[PDB]
Parts: sequence; C-alpha cells; structure tokens
Amino acid sequence: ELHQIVELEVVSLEPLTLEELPEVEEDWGE
Amino acid sequence: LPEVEEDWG
Amino acid sequence: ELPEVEEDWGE
Amino acid sequence: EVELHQIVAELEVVSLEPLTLEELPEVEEDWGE
Amino acid sequence: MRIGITYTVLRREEMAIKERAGEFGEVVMLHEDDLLFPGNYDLDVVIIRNVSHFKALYTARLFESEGIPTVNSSRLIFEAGDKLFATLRLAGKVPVPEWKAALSEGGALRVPDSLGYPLVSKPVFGSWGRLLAKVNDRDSLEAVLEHRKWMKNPLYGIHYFQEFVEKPGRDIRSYVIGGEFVGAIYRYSNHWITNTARGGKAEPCSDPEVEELSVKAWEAFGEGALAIDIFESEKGLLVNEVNPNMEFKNAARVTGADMAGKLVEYAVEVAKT
Amino acid sequence: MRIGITYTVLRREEMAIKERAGEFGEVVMLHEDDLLFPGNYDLDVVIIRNVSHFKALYTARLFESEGIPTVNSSRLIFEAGDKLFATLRLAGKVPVPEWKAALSEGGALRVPDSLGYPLVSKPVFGSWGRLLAKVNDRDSLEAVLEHRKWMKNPLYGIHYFQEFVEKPGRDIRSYVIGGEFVGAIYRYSNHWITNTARGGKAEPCSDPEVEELSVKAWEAFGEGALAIDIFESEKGLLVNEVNPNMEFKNAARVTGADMAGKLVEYAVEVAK
Amino acid sequence: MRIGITYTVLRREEMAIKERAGEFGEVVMLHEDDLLFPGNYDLDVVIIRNVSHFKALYTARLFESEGIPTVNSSRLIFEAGDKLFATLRLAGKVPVPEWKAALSEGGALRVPDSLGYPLVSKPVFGSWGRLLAKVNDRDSLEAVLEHRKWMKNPLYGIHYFQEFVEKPGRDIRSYVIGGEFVGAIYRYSNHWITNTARGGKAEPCSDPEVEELSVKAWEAFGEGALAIDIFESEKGLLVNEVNPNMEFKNAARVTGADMAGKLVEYAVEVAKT
Amino acid sequence: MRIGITYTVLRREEMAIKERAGEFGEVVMLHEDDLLFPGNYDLDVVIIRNVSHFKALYTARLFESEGIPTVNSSRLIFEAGDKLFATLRLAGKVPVPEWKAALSEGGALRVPDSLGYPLVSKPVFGSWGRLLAKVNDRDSLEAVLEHRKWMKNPLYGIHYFQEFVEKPGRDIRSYVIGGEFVGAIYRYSNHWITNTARGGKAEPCSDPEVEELSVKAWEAFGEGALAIDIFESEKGLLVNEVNPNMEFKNAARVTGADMAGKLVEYAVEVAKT
Ligand SMILES: Nc1ncnc2c1ncn2[C@@H]1O[C@H](COP(=O)(O)OP(=O)(O)O)[C@@H](O)[C@H]1O
Ligand SMILES: Nc1ncnc2c1ncn2[C@@H]1O[C@H](COP(=O)(O)OP(=O)(O)O)[C@@H](O)[C@H]1O
Ligand SMILES: Nc1ncnc2c1ncn2[C@@H]1O[C@H](COP(=O)(O)OP(=O)(O)O)[C@@H](O)[C@H]1O
Ligand SMILES: Nc1ncnc2c1ncn2[C@@H]1O[C@H](COP(=O)(O)OP(=O)(O)O)[C@@H](O)[C@H]1O
Ligand SMILES: N[C@@H](CCCC(=O)O)C(=O)O
Ligand SMILES: [Mg+2]
Ligand SMILES: [Mg+2]
Ligand SMILES: [Mg+2]
Ligand SMILES: [Mg+2]
Ligand SMILES: [Mg+2]
Repeated sequence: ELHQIVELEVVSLEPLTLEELPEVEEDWGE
Repeated sequence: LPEVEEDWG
Repeated sequence: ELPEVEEDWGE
Repeated sequence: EVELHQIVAELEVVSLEPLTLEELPEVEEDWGE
Repeated sequence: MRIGITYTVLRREEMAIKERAGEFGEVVMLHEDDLLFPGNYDLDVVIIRNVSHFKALYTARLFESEGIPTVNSSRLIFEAGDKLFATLRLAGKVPVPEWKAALSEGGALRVPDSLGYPLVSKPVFGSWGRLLAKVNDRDSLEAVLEHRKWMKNPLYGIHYFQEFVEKPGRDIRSYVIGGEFVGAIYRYSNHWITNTARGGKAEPCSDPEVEELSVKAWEAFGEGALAIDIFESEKGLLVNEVNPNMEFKNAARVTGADMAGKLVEYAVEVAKT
Repeated sequence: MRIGITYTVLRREEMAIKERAGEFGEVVMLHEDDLLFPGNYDLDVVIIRNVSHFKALYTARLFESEGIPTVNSSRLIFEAGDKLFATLRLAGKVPVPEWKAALSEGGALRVPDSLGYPLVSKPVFGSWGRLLAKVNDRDSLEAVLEHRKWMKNPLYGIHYFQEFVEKPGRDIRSYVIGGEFVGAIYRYSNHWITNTARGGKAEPCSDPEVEELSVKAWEAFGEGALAIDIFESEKGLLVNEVNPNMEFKNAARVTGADMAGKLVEYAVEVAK
Repeated sequence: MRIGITYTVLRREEMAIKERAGEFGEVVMLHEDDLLFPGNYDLDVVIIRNVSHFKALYTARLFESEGIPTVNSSRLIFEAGDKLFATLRLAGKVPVPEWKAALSEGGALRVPDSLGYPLVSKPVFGSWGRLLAKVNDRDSLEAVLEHRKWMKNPLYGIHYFQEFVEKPGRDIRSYVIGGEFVGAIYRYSNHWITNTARGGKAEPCSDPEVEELSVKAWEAFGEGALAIDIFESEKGLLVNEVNPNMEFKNAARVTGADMAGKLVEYAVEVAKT
Repeated sequence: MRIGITYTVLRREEMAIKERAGEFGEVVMLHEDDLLFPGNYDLDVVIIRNVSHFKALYTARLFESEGIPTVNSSRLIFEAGDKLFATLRLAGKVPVPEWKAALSEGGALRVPDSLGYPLVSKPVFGSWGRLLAKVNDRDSLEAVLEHRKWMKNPLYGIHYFQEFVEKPGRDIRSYVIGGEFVGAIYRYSNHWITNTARGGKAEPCSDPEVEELSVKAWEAFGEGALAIDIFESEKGLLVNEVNPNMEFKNAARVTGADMAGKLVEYAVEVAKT
C-alpha cells in the first residue's frame, strides 16, 4: 500500500521506491 | 533516519 | 524594553 | 528631537515623513555584542 | 463585587477597563506572574486581557477550574480565536469569503482548483496581519508551503486559504458585546492588509447593514465580547473573522463608543451568573 | 457501513484497523493528501489516525462539519491531548500527581514552593516523552525556562509541572474503549522516562486495580478510545495522562488483546 | 598512517571511502559520538563526512586545532558552503548568475529593480535544495520575506537572490578534487529545481567547456574536493554554487568515475601536507 | 574622509560614534535598508554596528568585497564572535576556564567526566547571557540537551561547555582597541550571569592585572576593537570571552573613558589603509 512503513516509507507505487520517513515534528505521537 | 535538519547535505 | 513580539500576540 | 531608527516602554522611530513609532523588534538569538 | 483583570502590559484599553470596573466594585489587577494554579483566588469574574491568545485561553480555562467565570470564556477564546474553527461556526449563519482547508501540501496544491488565483494563505492562530500571503500562482503557493513546512510549529501544518477579496482600500471592524452592537470603524490602507497594528487609519462606520451582519456573526457563537472583521466585496459584505481579545482604543476614540464600559458591564452581569 | 480511516503513514496500527473495518463493511483509506474541505465525503464514520496530534484534531473537526462522526471526536482529541486540560478533567475524578501551572517565567519560578524538588517539566501538547525534564534544583528550572522561552511555539509559554514520582522502574499503560477496559501493559526502562517510543519494553499487566482506575479515568471524559498512563507511587496509583491517538502495536502483541477490533467495533456503534 | 573519517550515518559514499582509505593505512571510523575536544587523537588526516554542514565545519576546525589536517578544511567548508561567501569568491573569476544581497526586507524589496522578475530566493546555507523559492512578483517577494523573518535562524535574515535562469530542463553537476576534474553529470527534471535528493535523474556529461569551467571554479578557491553546480543559459554556462560536502553515488555510478578513490588520494596528499 | 556607520537602531553607542566620526570627516549613516550589494559605495572605512551578530559579519564581508575596510573585520567578527573559534585562539595564550566541545548529544553526555559538575552550557554564537545554563547534574544536562535538540538552529548542535567558575558576585569587562587598553568595569549581579543586558550593574575596575591580561587576550587576535570578559577565580584571572561588536554605554559612563572616540580614532587609522 502507498504509505506502508517497512523494516522506511513507501512513497511511490507505479515505480515502487522506498524512502526515509519524514522529520519527527513536536506534535507527533499518540 | 533522524529528522532532516535545515543544515543537511 | 518591550519583550519579544510572539506568534500569537494580539486580539 | 529624534532621528530615523532612534530609541525614544521601548520604541523605535520607524518613519519621519509620517512620524511613526513602533515597539522594538523581538530580540533574536544572535543579537548583542 | 471583586473583578479580576488579567493582563500582560497595561495598554490604554486595560486602564480604561480597570477604571470602569472600579465603578462596579473592587478591581484586582493580575499580571501573568500573579497567575499560579491550583490556587486560592477570591474573584467573582475575571476579564481576560492577556496579549498572547494562547495564554488567554489557558488562563480562562484555569480560572473556570476554580469556579470563577471568565470574560471571554475558554470555549469562546478557543473557537473564535482559531480561524478554521471560527469559519466553521460562521459558515451556516453569515456570508463568508470562499475558503478551503487542507491537511498536507499535496492537498494544499489542489486548493487553486476550487478557489482560483489570487488566493490568501494565512495561519489559523494569527493576529495583527502576521504571515498573511497573497499567492498569485503555483510558484508562490509552493514557496509558501515550503516555508510553512520548515517552520515546524505544527499549527502551520493546517493549511487554511481564502479567495482574495477585492476590497475598496479598506475593511470594516465591528464590535458586539453580549449580543449588543456597540460600534464599527473602517480601517484604511493602501496595502491589501489593513490592520491598525500595520498602519491602518480608522474612521467611523455607520453602514446599517454591518450592524445587522455583526450581530448575526456574534449569534453564531452566542456569548461574550467579539471584535468582528468584515470585507466589502463584489457580492456584498463578508465576515472574515472574529476576535475574542478585542483591541479597541482607536475604535472607541473614532466612534465615541464606550467599548471598555460595555465590556465591564457584561462582565458584572456574568458575575451575577 | 462505510468507514473512513485518516492516516499519515500506514503503521501496523492502521493496517490492523483497516482489516477489522473491512470485516464490517466498506473501507476508505484517506491519506492526508485526500483531505480537502469543504468537500463531498460519503462516509458513515471516520477513524482518526493522523500521526500529528494537531492534524488529527483539525481533521476530526472538519469531518464533523460535514456531518460525519469521528473517532475520536475533535472535543476529545483536544481535551485529552492537552496535558493541562486533561489533568483538570481528571483531578475531579481520579488521583493524579501533584501539579502546578504558570503563565509566565516569573510565576513558574514559584512552582518549587508548592511542589518541591525534584519536579518534572513537560510541554502541554507533547507525546513520545519529548521535552520532558527532571528538574532537581533552581538552576535546572531556570535552564528549562530559558530554553522554553527561546523556542518558537507560544504553547511553550504555558508552564505545566508535576511532582517527580518515584516509580518502580516502570509505568503502566492502559486501554479503554467505549467505557470497556481492553488491556494494559507495564512499560519498563532503566531511565525515568519509560515510553516504548524511547525504548521502553512492554510486559502484560493484569492488575485489577489498574483496570478499575482506568475505567474511572475514561469516565472523566465519557467518550472515545483512550490510552491511559498510570504511575505506581508510595501513595498508590496515579493517573498521569490520557492519549487520544493511541499507539498499541506492542501492547496488542504483549497482551493478546484486540485493540484494533475494539476500536472499529466502537466506531461502527458510533456511526449508527 | 592513520586516516580518520567523521560521519553521521554510513551512506553508500562513506562505505566506499572507508574501503579506499584502507588501501593506504589504518582507517578509524569516527561517529559524531566519538568527537570530543580537546582530545588525544592519533590521525594523519580526517575526511569530513558529517551530514550537517555546520557540524562538518566545526569538526574540521577542531581537528585542525589538534594539528590534524582535514578534507575539506574548515576555511573551505565555510567559504564554499555559504552561497554568498562563495559567490563573492567566484565573482570576476567565472561567469555567475546575476545576484544581489540585502540585509533587511526593506532592502530586499529593492532587489527586483536590479534583477527583475522572475527571481530566485535561497537560504545562504542550505542544500538538496530546501527553501528555494521562484518569485514571480512583489506579492511572492513579500510572502517569502515575511516567512523568512518569522523563522528563528538569524542566517535566514541574510537575503540572497539570483536572477531566474531558464535552463533547458536540466543543470550540470561536476567534480573537481585537488585541481583535477574527475567527472560531470546532467541532472534532468520537469521542475526548475533539479537536485537528485529532490528526484533528478542523472546522465553523463562530457562537454569539454564544463570541464574547463569546473577547474576554473575550483581555482577560485584553490583547495579541496568540490562539487560544482553549473547552469546552461541563453548567455552561456554559469557557475551557480559550490559544495564542500560532496555526494556522488549517482555521479560515480553514471560516469564510472572513482570519486571516493580520488577524494581519498587527495586526503593522503593533504596528510603529507 | 568619508566614514560609514552601519546600524540597526541608534543606541547611545551609535549616537556617540556618529558624533566622534563627524569631527574627522563626513559621516554616512547606513541603516540595514541602505545595504544592497553589489553596489557602489564611496567610503574610506565602515564602522560595523549592526545589532545582529550575523548581519554584522555579512555586511563586513560585503564591504570588504567592495574594497572598503571594515572595523571590525569580517574575520575578527567571525573568529571573536564564535565562542568555540575564539576559545581555540585564546588557548595557550591566556588562562581560560576549562572547556569541552562535543558534536552530538551522546558525546556531550561524556563532558562531565572531564569537567565535573557544576558546568556551564552556552550557545556558540550567543550574547547578552542568553541560553546560558548552569548544569548541576546529569538530569539537568539531559534536559538542556533535549531542548537544544528540538531547537531549529543547527548551530545549537555544537555543544560548548565550560567548568562553572565561582566568581565573587561579579565579573570583569575590559576594552582593548588597536592594542591599547582603554578601560574596564566590574559587572555585579546577585545572579551568576552578570551581563548588563540582563540587569547586571557596572562599577569602575582599576585592577592592573586585568589591563595586562586584557592586552594579551587582544593579542591572540592581533587586530580590531574587542570587549573582553574576565572572571576572577580561586586560581587567578581567567579570560572567558571576547566580543567584536562592543556595547559600552554603562562602561563609558562609569569609567569616564571615551570608548566611542577611541573606536573612531582606530577606524580613521585603518581608513588610511
Ligand atoms: N481573503 C482576503 N482577501 C482580502 N483581504 C484580506 C483577506 N484576508 C485578510 N485580508 C486583509 O488582511 C487583514 C488581516 O487578515 P485577518 O484574516 O483579519 O488576519 P488577522 O487575524 O491577522 O487580522 C484583514 O483585515 C484584511 O485587510
Ligand atoms: N511526574 C512524573 N514523574 C515520574 N515520571 C514521569 C513523570 N512525568 C512523566 N514521566 C515519565 O515520562 C514518560 C512520558 O511522560 P508523559 O509526557 O506524561 O507522557 P507522553 O510524553 O508520553 O505524552 C511517562 O510515561 C513516565 O515514564
Ligand atoms: N537562479 C536560478 N535559476 C534557475 N534555477 C535555479 C536557480 N537557483 C537554483 N536553481 C535550481 O535549484 C537547484 C538547487 O539550488 P542550489 O542553488 O544548487 O542550492 P542547493 O545547495 O540547495 O542545491 C539547482 O540545481 C537548480 O536546478
Ligand atoms: N563558566 C562560567 N562560570 C561562571 N560564570 C559564567 C561562566 N560562563 C559565563 N558566565 C557568566 O555568564 C555571563 C555571560 O556569559 P558569556 O560567556 O559572556 O556569554 P555572553 O556572550 O552571552 O555574554 C558572564 O558574564 C558570566 O557572568
Ligand atoms: N547532493 C546532490 C547529489 C548529486 C550527485 C549525485 O546524485 O550523485 C543532490 O542532492 O542533488
Ligand atoms: Mg483582522
Ligand atoms: Mg501523550
Ligand atoms: Mg505518556
Ligand atoms: Mg558575548
Ligand atoms: Mg559575555
């Protein structure tokens, strides 16, 4: 799926290419 | 990776 | 020496 | 009695042609000596 | 009657409010350093005048936690002080400029398909004209989005846009307290951003239509003391925003309306529950 | 039944939530790129899973404006997601650590007079244990306040503190959905900050008192799906915070409880 | 002989450098956690590979303070890594895009009078390339300046501008290590910004004019390992920027040049002084 | 003789400098709005008085690029203005407080093993005593590092520390211009941070040891006008810091030394090449 994080983030489908997750912001979490 | 800083390159 | 004008100052 | 950008409760003369006083800018992290 | 006034710096409006409060009872001037909770406060109502909108919100909430009513209330400060929550509340009830909200830059890039160019990008929690951008094309949209993203204050991640309204060199600033229209002014500027904090000059506004629209805009919230911002446009009057920590010194001077007196009177009435 | 799920990235959480939603009806996966308001959405309920707390808050409010109910609600996301608003709601109803709030640096300097040292300083809107500080003396207090002052965010000017609680090398994380306790874990760490986000290790917690206290804490809000943080102290159990965009992948793994299923089952109850 | 490599993460480039350096002597991998000064280090030279440009600059200065030379040097990292200091060093030595620098937004508002629209606004210290803005009119200029101003970094208050250069869907990236041109590529993109970190597709460049212009650009600085950015334009080749913290994994793959090996060879030479 | 003065606002210092420069030639007052490069400036020397340290550095460099000498120079402004660079220059020339520098959070955590507690954390580019922290233990260190980390500015990732020096309720600020000692004061406070900008109070200092030490400290840089910060300790006088955009209004008032005049006289000498 188009934004799965895998052991980082799948940015694209048509050409499938992985990429590092974005910058952790000060309101990220639970 | 950590958060990319405005400094990175 | 008025303090720093901040992002949420005003009305 | 004041020149443009003079420090006349801290105020800055930001204009003369129309006389405009304004609060000094926020202090930045590299301001000083 | 003990009336608290919560403040950051004693501006002309705070001094006026202090004076009027004195007519009705004992006034307690609370500088922010005097604010510590939980705490023992002997007050019947608190008039919230903190310059910072977020500090006003939390001090209102904190005084409510002590069983002390607050003008304005934390709910009103929250809902009226946030541009998006506020337009949502106005959307049913009064005409507003066309607007769009997006949650990411990808979504934000589709906004011009609804609103067209030029459009106005503004932060959700701002005041005095801060960080308003007039965006005429794709290149400036991208630029504005890139900059909002690297600011890393997460409130800037809520992308709020309006259509650019063609104003006649001015906008309107109105005042309604407890449902009563107290007065209105024009703010003139040769730049599209008309705030008096940005050099806008005020004269009185007696347009009967703005009184009516202002009361309706107030009624969308149903409480408190609100400064209201109205645009004249091609399609008539439009309510832009609402302000729960009204400045009024130039408004009161220009109009001769006693904004400070009306605010205090409303506060004594909420004190009497 | 047509169920929307808003997300930033598809974590384990969101994949499990999608599967469970698919058992009830039709699922619509809504990345933030698909969120544009006002707009036309055909949805009975939306499950809010945006990673950013503020983005969760506003997307809930926006779907509400389109007449679409949301789990969690914008009200709950704001009330439970702010530490000060949340403890004010909790303090009526459940034991909480002693706390103080100040609106300025000068007021904050008086907090040790009530709380004593050591105390904990934390931001009102944070998660994952970020910007937590254990302040043992005045010099430390001054350093934290100086740094908070120079940060952009006006929310850092709300100064919230608690007594430092001596925990037994762990804290507790509890899950209550729709008023029903679904499970709890201990989070262990060698550091006083125990978040799994910072390397905390999960063990299953079957303590009946945390179940009871957790339900009561949920009842202070009266709606939604909450992750609840509890401390063990020499005075007994204390509710620290409540979290309205719960992570659960480890908790679910460790307890065998179906947090995703309970979440979805509650969302469709809320839809109808 | 002992060759140090300072790194943040082990990218493809760092791993290639470690293997090449091992052919010359003992390789010591220095994560940022291992950098503490003053300290006892026993190295003949350090290859500076920190992802942060400022960490790289300070790391270089600190090793220099311990009598250990670095590639690149603190001087070069500072001058080449700052777009304005770099431009000043290139000016009069190689053709560059028309540029302008202001110290206030008031001054910045006059920049279009020299450069015209469209123009490009970029931060003095960035890469990859973040915060680039294409400014097509005054409204965009104002938006960019207002945003720059509310950002915290005081470096954002140095306003550096270039004319907008109409490139033919690509730009050039060449490499000069010591005085030696090691290779060059084309970076293609549909968008005016063409970085490979942003998504640009690499192809080999063998234009002898760019090899020539690249060596001249390096000679403006006179030391180091540099990645040089060149534009094609209606008025010929223009040197845009220089980068003292070179990435090359695509450039090496595409050209088949041994960028890592050349960098290491230059370092061992620097170790010999 | 045309003498430029670059400024942000006209503090007392800038007014005094303007007056003294007028006795030697035509003064050309250059607000930041008047700064635009490249440009044609017709000055024999420029006195750099911008309040922003970084704007001072860049305008110095920019004037130098127009062949116009600057007081202070861009090199001194950078070297002297950065705590770490300055400490590297002072070291081995004068006594200084024990210090340590780390490049990451993990490396910073080992600093206490060298320096012990209490220690002092401070930003490398700061002034006015801002963001100084007295760190008494590991919890405080972790607190400071956590906050540093979340701050945007990559310069906050260069971690500079000193041992905490137990001063006698004051420190010493001295002035050396062109190699000539021109005066010194004590700065008293009840707080360990003594800057006058934070409320510290000037008194005259006539200790002959500080005069000699002050000249040695200046000689480490060998040019310009420096304000020097000195600590009294149980192990004698320590040089803490050096400052290339001196404030002096309290110092001049209290010592009766003409700091503005001396700065100007030095500037006219550098004007003569
Ligand atoms: N969409 C718009 N079209 C035209 N003018 C606008 C628009 N939005 C804001 N303005 C102008 O900018 C001023 C400030 O914007 P506003 O939305 O009121 O933000 P603030 O809360 O900062 O005052 C308004 O008084 C008006 O003059
Ligand atoms: N007052 C306190 N006393 C002891 N430990 C605390 C205190 N506050 C927070 N902590 C520790 O730090 C962790 C993160 O704290 P908290 O910020 O309240 O939750 P979060 O940041 O995860 O929203 C807690 O789980 C706990 O281990
Ligand atoms: N003045 C300009 N005109 C046209 N394109 C530009 C201009 N400046 C930059 N660019 C494009 O943006 C890219 C990145 O900008 P650059 O100045 O190289 O900064 P960085 O150091 O971030 O790569 C360049 O490779 C080029 O493709
Ligand atoms: N290591 C230290 N020990 C004791 N006091 C210090 C130390 N460092 C700084 N100070 C105090 O803090 C003040 C400001 O620190 P300083 O290093 O001069 O930074 P700034 O450039 O902000 O003045 C000094 O004048 C001194 O009073
Ligand atoms: N740092 C450059 C790298 C270009 C050369 C390459 O991709 O190997 C960029 O981000 O475009
Ligand atoms: Mg307005
Ligand atoms: Mg939390
Ligand atoms: Mg927690
Ligand atoms: Mg200093
Ligand atoms: Mg100092």
